[PDB]
Amino acid sequence: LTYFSARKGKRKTVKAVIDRFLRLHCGLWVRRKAGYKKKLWKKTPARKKRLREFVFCNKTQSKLLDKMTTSFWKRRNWYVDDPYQKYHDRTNLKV
Amino acid sequence: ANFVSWKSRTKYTITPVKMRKSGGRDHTGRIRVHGIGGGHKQRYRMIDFLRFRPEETKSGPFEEKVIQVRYDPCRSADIALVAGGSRKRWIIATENMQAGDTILNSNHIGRMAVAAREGDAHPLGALPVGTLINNVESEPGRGAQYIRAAGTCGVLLRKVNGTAIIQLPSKRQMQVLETCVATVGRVSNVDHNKRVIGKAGRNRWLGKRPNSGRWHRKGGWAGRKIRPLPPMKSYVKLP
Amino acid sequence: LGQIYANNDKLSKRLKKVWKPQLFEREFYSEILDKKFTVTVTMRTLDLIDEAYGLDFYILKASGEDLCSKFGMDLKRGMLLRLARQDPQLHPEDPERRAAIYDKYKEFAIPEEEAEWVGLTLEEAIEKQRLLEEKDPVPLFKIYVAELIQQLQQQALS
Amino acid sequence: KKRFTPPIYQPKFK
RNA sequence: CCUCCGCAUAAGCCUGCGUCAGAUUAAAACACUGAACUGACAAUUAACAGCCCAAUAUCUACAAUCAACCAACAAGUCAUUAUUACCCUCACUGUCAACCCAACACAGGCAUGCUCAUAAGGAAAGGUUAAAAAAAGUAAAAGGAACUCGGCAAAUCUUACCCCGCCUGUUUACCAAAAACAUCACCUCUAGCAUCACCAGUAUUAGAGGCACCGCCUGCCCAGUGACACAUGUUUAACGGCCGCGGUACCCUAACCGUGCAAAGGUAGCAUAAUCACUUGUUCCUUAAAUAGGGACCUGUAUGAAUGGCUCCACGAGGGUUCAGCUGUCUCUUACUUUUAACCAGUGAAAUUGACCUGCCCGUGAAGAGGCGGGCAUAACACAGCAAGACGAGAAGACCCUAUGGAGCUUUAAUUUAUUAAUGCAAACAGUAUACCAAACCUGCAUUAAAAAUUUCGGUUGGGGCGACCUCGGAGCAGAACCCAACCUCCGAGCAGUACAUGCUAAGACUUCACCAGUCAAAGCGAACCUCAAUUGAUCCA
RNA sequence: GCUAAACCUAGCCCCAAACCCACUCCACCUUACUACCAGACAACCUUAGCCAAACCAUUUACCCAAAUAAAGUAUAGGCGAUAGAAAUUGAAACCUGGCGCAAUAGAUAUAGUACCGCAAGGGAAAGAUGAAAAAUUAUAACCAAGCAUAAUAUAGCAAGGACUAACCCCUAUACCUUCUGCAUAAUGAAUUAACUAGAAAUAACUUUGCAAGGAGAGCCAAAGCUAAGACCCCCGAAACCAGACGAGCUACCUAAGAACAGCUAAAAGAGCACACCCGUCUAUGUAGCAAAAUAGUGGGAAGAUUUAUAGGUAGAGGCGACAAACCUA
Ligand SMILES: [Mg+2]
Ligand SMILES: [Mg+2]
Ligand SMILES: [Mg+2]
Ligand SMILES: [Mg+2]
Ligand SMILES: [Mg+2]
Ligand SMILES: [Mg+2]
Ligand SMILES: [Mg+2]
Ligand SMILES: [Mg+2]
Ligand SMILES: [Mg+2]
Ligand SMILES: [Mg+2]
Ligand SMILES: [Mg+2]
Ligand SMILES: [Mg+2]
Ligand SMILES: [Mg+2]
Ligand SMILES: [Mg+2]
Ligand SMILES: [Mg+2]
Ligand SMILES: [Mg+2]
Ligand SMILES: [Mg+2]
Ligand SMILES: [Mg+2]
Ligand SMILES: [Mg+2]
Ligand SMILES: [Mg+2]
Ligand SMILES: [Mg+2]
Ligand SMILES: [Mg+2]
Ligand SMILES: [Mg+2]
Ligand SMILES: [Mg+2]
Ligand SMILES: [Mg+2]
Ligand SMILES: [Mg+2]
Ligand SMILES: [Mg+2]
Ligand SMILES: [Mg+2]
Ligand SMILES: [Mg+2]
Ligand SMILES: [Mg+2]
Ligand SMILES: [Mg+2]
Ligand SMILES: [Mg+2]
Ligand SMILES: [Mg+2]
Ligand SMILES: [Mg+2]
Ligand SMILES: [Mg+2]
Ligand SMILES: [Mg+2]
Ligand SMILES: [Mg+2]
Ligand SMILES: [Mg+2]
Ligand SMILES: [Mg+2]
Ligand SMILES: [Mg+2]
Ligand SMILES: [Mg+2]
Ligand SMILES: [Mg+2]
Ligand SMILES: [Mg+2]
Ligand SMILES: [Mg+2]
Ligand SMILES: [Mg+2]
Ligand SMILES: [Mg+2]
Ligand SMILES: [Mg+2]
Ligand SMILES: [Mg+2]
Ligand SMILES: [Mg+2]
Repeated sequence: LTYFSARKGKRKTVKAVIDRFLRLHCGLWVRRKAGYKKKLWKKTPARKKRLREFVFCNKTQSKLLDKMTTSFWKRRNWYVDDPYQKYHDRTNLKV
Repeated sequence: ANFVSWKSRTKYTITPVKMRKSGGRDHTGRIRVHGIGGGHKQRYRMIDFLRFRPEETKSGPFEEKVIQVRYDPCRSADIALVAGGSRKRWIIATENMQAGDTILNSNHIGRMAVAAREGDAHPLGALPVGTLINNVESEPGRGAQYIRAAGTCGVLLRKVNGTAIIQLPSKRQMQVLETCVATVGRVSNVDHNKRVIGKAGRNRWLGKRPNSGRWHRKGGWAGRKIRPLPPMKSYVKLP
Repeated sequence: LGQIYANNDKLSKRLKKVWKPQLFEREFYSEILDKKFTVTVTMRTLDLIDEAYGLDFYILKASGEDLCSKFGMDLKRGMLLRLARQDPQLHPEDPERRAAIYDKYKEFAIPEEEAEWVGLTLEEAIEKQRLLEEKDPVPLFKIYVAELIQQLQQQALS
Repeated sequence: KKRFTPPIYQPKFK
């Protein structure tokens, strides 16, 4: 991911991670199950509904996605009409 | 690569000029034609291939006289210096040409056919149908280029109105203008295909290296081609 | 001298292709110089000449960054010198034609001291400046006798 | 093939 | 005593065995003092070969080889004329040597003349003794190749037979010098022709290819490739190919017929051969004894007619055998001389070295112990010879295997024609009664035969290729929660017989030992009141 | 105590400032280090390649306009390993050193010297007494690897336990590593002296400071922000391109020359055989005379033979009587 560039000497990110995932401010990444739009005629409606759900990642996957990004993608955005605004902060956490 | 040609003589003379061998070397120096190199030293003779040519302050026909028949190593046939007037020029010898012969170099085309011998030269417009000719030209006042080897000869076929079709030794027809001067008869030094080489020493003396020793697989061009006769090529310019 | 892909796609082979313009050996006629020249002209040049209404206008209006040729700059400099020096172009016995030619090309008229340095390269300019600033070294005897006569006049008139 | 290495001569100062 | 040497010319740094002092130290493989030196002294003087030629036009076909007979073929190494202007003259480079190229004072190499041994030039030996071993020389009672795979040094002087190649020659400089490449004879294809080789040539020529003389001959084919005509064809001395079965009277080896295919179903010749294993073939000879050699046979199912088949005139440092005569290779070795060997005088290595106070047997260990266990063995130190061991010295093995590390060759493995010749289109010129003709030279698009700009060649394989497999489920190994492999032994699956509420949300769990994936379901709105075991496909893009 | 150990100066690297130079006379474009004579032709051109994506065919900062935040954002990319701006607030003239070194360090340098090839090119150590060397004095010695002074004395990985004394008595299988297992007969080593091998981001841990704000503009924030400390090796291949060099050995060609006694000479790309061209075999050595030699047995030696001189054909090639043979061991 180029830890040191040749012009600015900073850290670069992977645009695939940004285009395929979505990081929340709490420290979770929202992904999408693969194969949710291809070959839907041989799958049961239960599987079709399960594939169309925002599934969270794990620990090592979240750590990898954080290491592949810089400090810009780990901030807090205040959009006007953000459907994921209620998922930024995570309450009722006891270790 | 300082490669300069030995053809540095813009004036016709009689003394044999020394020639330099090449061995397949052009101006760059790389071998481009294989099979040439290493031979006996030879001297070049300035051979005048143009038969009819007027002298200084001359225009009409002139007589000649064969002196002595020699040999030319630069070609297969032999040459013979023929004197006449106040100059001597080398011309190609013909069959049955010895010392003390008399030949004519005319140009006035006649109404009827002239029954010339096999030594003199006359334009194709005065020669009978079916005559063994040699050293035929292509353009009026250009020079003899076709049929110049040893024993090669051509036979007149037909006449139209201003052309003359000449049968080439390759059984191919070729027409030319009527005002072209061509010799009559066959070239001397016959029986050349019977020259048994006997040993590679003769080929090394002539200046021919042996062929390549690589085994080349014959492609599709090694088969016999039974092809018809190509059409007659015309040199007469028509507007 | 650029590069062209195979079937107009970047997922193939990158080949190199060099385009060449078309050359038509034509013949023109300059009215300012009154002499015909054989120039292997192309098509865009002919179009620009037709749009500029003649060859002299196309040469005098286009700047140095448009001709991209030394002959064009030489022709421009020659026309400028001919229009500035007012030298007889054709010949006497008919000055009306020369007057009309000079009046047709009157929207420029570059002075003589500036038209001689139009189109020249750096080496040619240096050579011209050296030839103008040549001047054989004057003997010091003249300067010495001048200083001497000046000093004697200054000491005598006082 | 015919493998062979050429010897190396030292400078004439030692 | 040798002279297989030397003197000059040619090439080559130019002072490199003349004197003087130092010669204490420093280079002689040791010394004197000097071909492996420090400083000073000056050699070589040209007549030797060079340093060269005032122009304008023109002239130069009857070789050399004692050149006089003769005789040729590879057709050849030497010459002037008319005119104009020019009467100043001897300058320059080296003349030494014991010498050059190979790291050297190297048993290597160097072109021509001179007497081919002389009038040039040098010393195989430092001394002491005669150890073993090795190398170079003379011969030997009897056998003369009986030893060795093979006549392998050697001296006598040596005949015949077979294969291969026509011959001379040349090729792997530095392990193969050959049957290997070439050579005249033959055959195939291409080209109607003027300036830079081809060629200052003309279809008895030139270029591109296959075998390689003389004697007998080259029988067939365009279904497949290429080439030529675009007339569906021609080409094979162009790439290549010329059957099987059944019936066949006593025995292999058949006359003949039927059947299916196709261009023909092996022609001539020759041989168990340089010729797949059977093959040490029948048999004769050469020896008393012969897979060695010659002669007549093809089931040669894999010889074969220019990938040419066989004898023949001559020949081969090519590969094999033998006859009359002889060489210690042997039975069975020996007599002498030199190099060399042992000691004395000095210069004086290279490979190699973890340290050694370093014996043997049995047994054990990373599987072959002088260093481990039990025994045997033992005052110490040098010289002179052999190899049994220390898996001894030289090359990170050239043989086997791995590598998403390379390179060479050939394509009908992949991107493409970047450069030609042919094409069709568009612009560029000019005539032409609503039509045709598109010449020479530039530009862009797409195609065809040669070059090419780049690349890779998957995995397990009781070492690798060949044998077998590449995804998933079930039965025993794994027996009663769960998981567990094998190139352990078996069934299978890449789907189906019928309604689309096979609609939308939403607590809780299992999870093929991780992840990506898959499955069950509380309840509500909506509606009348799902079967089988594996049964399959993600990112990008469209 | 012999061999041999230390003695600091030519200076060496980067900053700030400053823009730095080029004939005493002769010779220097032909055989440079040459005084003197008749065709004037000579440049104007996408660089490529390695590596990476575990291959590789698209792609891979290097492009010569001062900082930073934006921002590694939109974008380009077999949409993947990677590459990467712009719009925008902005960027305080002048001061002479080394928390670098001292000959195996620092430029290779006292020097681009010797040496290697025809050639481009490669290319290394040097110098230590002293105020008075016009003080040739008497001292300053003492430490590593090699030696004598002063050899060995039976037994054993060289060591330990020990006693009045070295041995004698008992125990005990060198060092690091790929390896389950190594002193194993696997790898490395003769010693001494000098030199040589863990360089760093997002995210983490600890400690000061401030605080709903922290921070010397930009950034973050539902207890946060700033600063400091802490951390990620060396050497070793075959391959490819670009710019220049070679036919003086060897392959081929070109111009002018030279060489071959004697006998049989059948007329001859005939035979034996001198000098000469090449080397089929035996024996000698493989750190030799020699990084390819020594005698004969060898083939040719009137021609497809050898050789002195000069020139040309060079790597995406030259040449080739085709050995993938040769192109300076
Ligand atoms: Mg031929
Ligand atoms: Mg051949
Ligand atoms: Mg002399
Ligand atoms: Mg040597
Ligand atoms: Mg003498
Ligand atoms: Mg002696
Ligand atoms: Mg001796
Ligand atoms: Mg005897
Ligand atoms: Mg025997
Ligand atoms: Mg013998
Ligand atoms: Mg032969
Ligand atoms: Mg050899
Ligand atoms: Mg040779
Ligand atoms: Mg040999
Ligand atoms: Mg042959
Ligand atoms: Mg045939
Ligand atoms: Mg057989
Ligand atoms: Mg025998
Ligand atoms: Mg021979
Ligand atoms: Mg001694
Ligand atoms: Mg052990
Ligand atoms: Mg044992
Ligand atoms: Mg041992
Ligand atoms: Mg190895
Ligand atoms: Mg692999
Ligand atoms: Mg690879
Ligand atoms: Mg590669
Ligand atoms: Mg390559
Ligand atoms: Mg494998
Ligand atoms: Mg196996
Ligand atoms: Mg699980
Ligand atoms: Mg329900
Ligand atoms: Mg890579
Ligand atoms: Mg900007
Ligand atoms: Mg230094
Ligand atoms: Mg240095
Ligand atoms: Mg010591
Ligand atoms: Mg003991
Ligand atoms: Mg260590
Ligand atoms: Mg290892
Ligand atoms: Mg092992
Ligand atoms: Mg060991
Ligand atoms: Mg090993
Ligand atoms: Mg060792
Ligand atoms: Mg040469
Ligand atoms: Mg040759
Ligand atoms: Mg002969
Ligand atoms: Mg002979
Ligand atoms: Mg071959």
